[PDB]
Amino acid sequence: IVGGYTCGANTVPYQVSLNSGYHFCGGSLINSQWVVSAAHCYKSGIQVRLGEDNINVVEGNEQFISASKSIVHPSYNSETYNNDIMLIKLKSAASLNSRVASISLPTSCASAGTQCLISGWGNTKSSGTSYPDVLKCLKAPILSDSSCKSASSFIITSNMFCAGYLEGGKDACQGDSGGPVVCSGKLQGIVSWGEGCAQKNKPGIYTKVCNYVSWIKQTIASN
Ligand SMILES: N=C(N)NCCC[C@@H](NS(=O)(=O)Cc1ccccc1)C(=O)NCC(=O)NCc1ccc(C(=N)N)cc1
Ligand SMILES: [Ca+2]
Repeated sequence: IVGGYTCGANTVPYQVSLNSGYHFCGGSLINSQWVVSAAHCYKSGIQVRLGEDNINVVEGNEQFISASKSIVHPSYNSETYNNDIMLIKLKSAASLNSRVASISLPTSCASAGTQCLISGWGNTKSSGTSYPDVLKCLKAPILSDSSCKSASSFIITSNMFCAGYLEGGKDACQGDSGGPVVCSGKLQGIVSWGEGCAQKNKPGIYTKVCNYVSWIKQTIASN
């Protein structure tokens, strides 16, 4: 997250860290046994880390649980990032508490202008590199699709939306991948892509979760 702020320990209790020997992606806890992340975060041997603030210190509220199954969206396309969503089932159910909590799926899509919260442990600089140890947060509005589309030479599909700032300075970044965009208590977005970070005319592109609720519910019911 570039241009955000320190969230505060466990103030984003659905935020998870995906770890394969080191943090590599974010994700969102949607019930005690399931996490939503990005398909581009797919990796063999994922451990889900719940209740994290400082990802380099055991602070006392963590649950580490190995994935039993990863399910990348059937139609994920790695060249366009269309359908950039993945479900991860935990080997055992997380113990839900005030610091480890699930976030609701949306029932309707969110409208441009709505305020959302984006969070993660990704790069905090638009140029250069600094990876934070504690969770960072950014309040950011959903943008018009048209402006979203003008901002890129790459395809923006109906499964994507833009959120953030065209004037730069505030954005998600590498390492935030797979993490939540939560708007009015609903998981509306997943950190997907963007050209650099926090650059002028290159806001963030997010997977449009409201399009996937039937898939998420059916998959969870059958697995
Ligand atoms: N097919 C498309 N759409 N290609 C455009 C996006 C590719 C890539 N963008 S990028 O970070 O590497 C920027 C870039 C690098 C070299 C040359 C030009 C631009 C990218 O975003 N790849 C996936 C990735 O890196 N995701 C992590 C991520 C998370 C958040 C942001 C953000 N700014 N909000 C960006 C990237
Ligand atoms: Ca920790």
